[PDB]
Amino acid sequence: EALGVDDGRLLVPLVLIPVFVALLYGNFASTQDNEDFFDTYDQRR
Amino acid sequence: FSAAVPFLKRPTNLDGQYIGDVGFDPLGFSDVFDLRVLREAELKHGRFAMLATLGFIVQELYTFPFFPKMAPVDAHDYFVKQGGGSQIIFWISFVELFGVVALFETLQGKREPGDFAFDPLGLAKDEATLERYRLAEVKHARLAMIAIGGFIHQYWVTKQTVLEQLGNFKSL
Amino acid sequence: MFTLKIVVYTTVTLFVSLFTFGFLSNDASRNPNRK
Amino acid sequence: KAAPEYNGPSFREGLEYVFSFVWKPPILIAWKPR
Amino acid sequence: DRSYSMPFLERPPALDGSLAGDVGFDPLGFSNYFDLKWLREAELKHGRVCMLGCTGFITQEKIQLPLPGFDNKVATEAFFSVPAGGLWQIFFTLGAIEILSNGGKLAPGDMFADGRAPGDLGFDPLNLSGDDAALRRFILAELKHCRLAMIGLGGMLHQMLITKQGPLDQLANFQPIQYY
Ligand code: CLA
Ligand code: KC2
Ligand SMILES: CC1=C(C#C/C(C)=C/C=C/C(C)=C/C=C/C=C(C)/C=C/C=C(\C)C#CC2=C(C)C[C@@H](O)CC2(C)C)C(C)(C)C[C@H](O)C1
Ligand SMILES: CC1=C(C#C/C(C)=C/C=C/C(C)=C/C=C/C=C(C)/C=C/C=C(\C)C#CC2=C(C)C[C@@H](O)CC2(C)C)C(C)(C)C[C@H](O)C1
Ligand SMILES: CC1=CCCC(C)(C)[C@H]1/C=C/C(C)=C/C=C/C(C)=C/C=C/C=C(C)/C=C/C=C(C)/C=C/C1=C(C)CCCC1(C)C
Repeated sequence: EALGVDDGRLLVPLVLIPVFVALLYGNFASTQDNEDFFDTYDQRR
Repeated sequence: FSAAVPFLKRPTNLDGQYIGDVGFDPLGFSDVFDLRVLREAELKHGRFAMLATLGFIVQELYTFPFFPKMAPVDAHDYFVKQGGGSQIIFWISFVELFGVVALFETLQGKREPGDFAFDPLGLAKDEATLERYRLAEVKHARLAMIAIGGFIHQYWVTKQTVLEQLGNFKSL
Repeated sequence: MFTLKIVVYTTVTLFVSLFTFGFLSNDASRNPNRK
Repeated sequence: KAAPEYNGPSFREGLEYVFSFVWKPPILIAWKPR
Repeated sequence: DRSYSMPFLERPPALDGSLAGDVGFDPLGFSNYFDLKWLREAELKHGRVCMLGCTGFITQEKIQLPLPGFDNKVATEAFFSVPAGGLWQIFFTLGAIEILSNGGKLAPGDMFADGRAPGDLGFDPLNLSGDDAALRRFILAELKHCRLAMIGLGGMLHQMLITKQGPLDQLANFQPIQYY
């Protein structure tokens, strides 16, 4: 009942898909200049 | 001026570069397809046949105990079901992936057709011995491809295995 | 019923993850006044 | 611990090559008409 | 000129003696179209994953932890018996090891961006990679064990799926496929 997950197999999509996308995002994240900006928002992208 | 057939002219691309050449390409298959691909095929068919001929003879005289005794061709059927068939197909297919890579190399001209570089017992001592043997193989492959076809059709009709038929001719 | 549920969960998780990580990809910088 | 530079094709070209293994193998180019 | 492994074919151009475990076997030429450093990291990681896994299939059958549901001898069957949450906790711990080990550079383009000769995630607790000659020969071993394990795990998994028996047990009391 925790996410409507009555069958363990339902947890394979709820984890693998967010991880995989995050993996695509990690490459975007590694390409960014990640030093601190003293600003309202970061214009470096 | 084909040597094998004096009358017909030598087919244009059969010039004796490959051994086993008597100019016999009457229907001109040589011109339409790459000769190199064809030699690969001559030997590859020949190699299966030269082996199969041995097998029909051996399978008749002796069969391993664990397999039921059957006539050589009958077995294509039991083995389709025991599952031995798949194994012999899986492996001969695996060897063949490498064969596709080998062919593409022949087409790029980097491999002599029919050469898998297998001479483990090193029988080929000299470049002449290679030419002698290489011709012998091409002759045996041609004889065997004919004979295996015979062993099978004669059985389809006589319903007798080849050695048995020779013993009891049992003419139609 | 399980297969429809797993397909729906896969689709919803994919789209929600795309939304979440897209708005995490420095969305404020995607304005015409950014230099 | 060898680290070759690999100034070669990109990852997408490699994936396209692996797909061309199954939709365009060099099997039939050996038999080409003249 | 010619691959050592496949004499008929040509040495894959990219492969030279420098990478370890190189007998020239890249017939389909994946090397030409991907980064050897990415490819090696995968040859190693799948093996290291299946050196732990293959040992795992054998150990689980002989000895099982005391906790409930850790009692199924067959590895494939055990995956279902063990509590699902625990399996996810393992997933995540491994997932963290991935990000920390690679330093967050987790993609084909960036993993090797700083140094990181493929497979050097830094685990050499007892320094044994100080001699170079020693390192060059240990590296062949890892690859040769990684390559065997890959083949072994597949065989054990598939043979268990048919037999519903762990590897050592199936060899004992072996029965032909028809019986199962
Ligand atoms: C939070 C979890 C997490 C995260 C973020 C990562 C992060 C990473 N992992 Mg993963 N990993 C994890 C958990 C995680 N790991 C766990 C728990 C395991 C099991 C122990 C693994 C096992 C694993 C392996 C074996 C490999 C990685 C790799 C990687 C790196 C590249 C990721 C990538 O592009 O793959 C994105 C996802 C994909 C590209 C899909 C996978 C590709 C499929 C499965 C290939 C199928 C081949 C096919 C079956 C063969 C053809 C057969 C033929 C007949 C046609 C990255 C650092 C790879 C790496 O370092 O490469 C250099 C690598 O080889 N990881
Ligand atoms: C090596 C990977 C790994 C790490 C790094 C790790 C860290 C922690 C930490 C942080 C320090 C805490 C606080 C914690 C706590 C619990 N872990 Mg543990 N854990 C790991 C692996 C496993 C496995 C494989 C299982 C497991 C379990 C439990 C249960 C029992 C629940 C219950 O009582 O039923 C509790 C409370 C079992 C499970 O969750 O079963 C439902 C079980 O199978 N864990 N775990
Ligand atoms: C390459 C390699 C190696 C190797 C090797 C090998 C394995 C060599 C094997 C060679 C073989 C087996 C050649 C077999 C040829 C069979 C033939 C020509 C059949 C002829 C049948 C005829 C004429 C007939 C017939 C009949 C018909 C049709 C039907 C009947 O009614 C009548 C009749 C009986 C007349 C090794 C390791 C050794 C060493 C090396 O380092 C590399
Ligand atoms: C133990 C643990 C289990 C698990 C474990 C898990 C983690 C299993 C881990 C598994 C994976 C990572 C094993 C990977 C195997 C890949 C091998 C077989 C390779 C084939 C490549 C070769 C043939 C090639 C060749 C190629 C060469 C290189 C170059 C090319 O040009 C040519 C060619 C294509 C021919 C589970 C979870 C089930 C539970 C259990 O209770 C405990
Ligand atoms: C199982 C299932 C239940 C349990 C849990 C689970 C997660 C749900 C899941 C686990 C699953 C995973 C782990 C299952 C997937 C498993 C395993 C790891 C796949 C292994 C494949 C081995 C292949 C077929 C090799 C053939 C080797 C070749 C012929 C050697 C070739 C060689 C080269 C080319 C040339 C030289 C010599 C030769 C010998 C010719």
